[PDB]
Amino acid sequence: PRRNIVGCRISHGWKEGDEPITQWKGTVLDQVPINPSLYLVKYDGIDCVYGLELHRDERVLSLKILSDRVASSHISDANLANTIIGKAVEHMFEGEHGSKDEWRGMVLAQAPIMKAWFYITYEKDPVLYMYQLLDDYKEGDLRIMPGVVDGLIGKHVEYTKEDGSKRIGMVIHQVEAKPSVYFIKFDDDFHIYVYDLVKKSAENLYF
Amino acid sequence: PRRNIVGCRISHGWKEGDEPITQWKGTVLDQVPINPSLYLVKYDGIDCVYGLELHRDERVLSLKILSDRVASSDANLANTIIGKAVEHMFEGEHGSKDEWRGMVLAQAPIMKAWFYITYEKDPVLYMYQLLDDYKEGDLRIMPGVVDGLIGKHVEYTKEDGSKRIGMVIHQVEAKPSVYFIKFDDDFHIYVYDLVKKSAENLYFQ
Amino acid sequence: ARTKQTAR
Amino acid sequence: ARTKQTAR
Repeated sequence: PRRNIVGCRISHGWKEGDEPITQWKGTVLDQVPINPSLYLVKYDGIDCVYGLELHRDERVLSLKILSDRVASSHISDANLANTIIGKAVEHMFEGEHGSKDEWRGMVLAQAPIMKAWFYITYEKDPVLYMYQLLDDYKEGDLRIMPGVVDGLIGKHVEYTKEDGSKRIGMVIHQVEAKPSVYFIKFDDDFHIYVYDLVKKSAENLYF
Repeated sequence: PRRNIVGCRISHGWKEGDEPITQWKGTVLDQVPINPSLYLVKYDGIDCVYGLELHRDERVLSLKILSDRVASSDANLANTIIGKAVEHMFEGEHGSKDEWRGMVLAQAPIMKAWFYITYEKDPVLYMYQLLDDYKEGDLRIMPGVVDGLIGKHVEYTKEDGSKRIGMVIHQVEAKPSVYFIKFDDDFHIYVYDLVKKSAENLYFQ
Repeated sequence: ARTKQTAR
Repeated sequence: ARTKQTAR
């Protein structure tokens, strides 16, 4: 057997290519039921969710369970959370050259474990991010804007590259609040990709 | 599939043994990811959740979709009972108390005003609109996680001596030591808290 | 309050 | 508002 790490704080070194070798800290959100070697992790200070085979990936150095802080959190106002979950939004970020940019996105769910945080993805950056979005909302930085397939979990998928060959992956989750939206893990990357099968931006997905 | 059924209303005949065929109607709650032949169903007027392989099970006759899936409620109140030990009041003879100790597990899928709940003396999966019980005073709130368990085969030794065989199909988010097990010989969803002594007889493979 | 159900 | 992170 092995110890559970879901819901735990973790730390490990990270050695990739010739990149500087660093020590990472984060929180394990999820052990993917359909592929239990795969864990979803929220790393401290890093916005995008990571999907890593934490016990198999050679880049992971000496995985440790931490006890530095409570891992979990909960939502202040669940009713308020329910008004943004499942909604298309404009999510404001600071612009590169001043002002703020409206990033079009979709609030997907409250995250597991870190329940004060929300899963969100973006039209221009369709991977999985996590923020404490009720903070954005209170500050005026989150504005609400005024293809379901059964049995997809675990299905292999390929995506057409501009280079011409196929990007290979697996469907790992279906979003409850918007069941035409799925999470995909591709073999070549740690991001969790989010696709809405009702959208033309998904026509490129082959099952 | 040509037509989805998760989240849909369905009807089908039920033919078990040599009883007269009866008609059942319900709502399909979930298709189990780790075993997508298995569906969880809430039947009209029936408290316990059914786990049925709706396409494979020979007892399921003339399965029909009555209506397709549609779009989706004090969530703050819901969150105060989810994951809590409770005393759930039912009525016995002539309105007498029939109080059951249990655990509120989750809001149900699809039927969001409904809650998953199980009981210490009857550890199978039930569904009720528990905020109604709560508001009426009939739900009192009271004062072991395993890596990679979903999909594992499970057995225990029955009194008869033989093995009862099933599979772990779900983990409860609000209480992650709590799992759903489907046994081959029955339609109930069994709910086990692996922290409890009542779970120590389970063997996983 | 509700009443516990028997099998059908 | 938040600052967008560089890719690491």
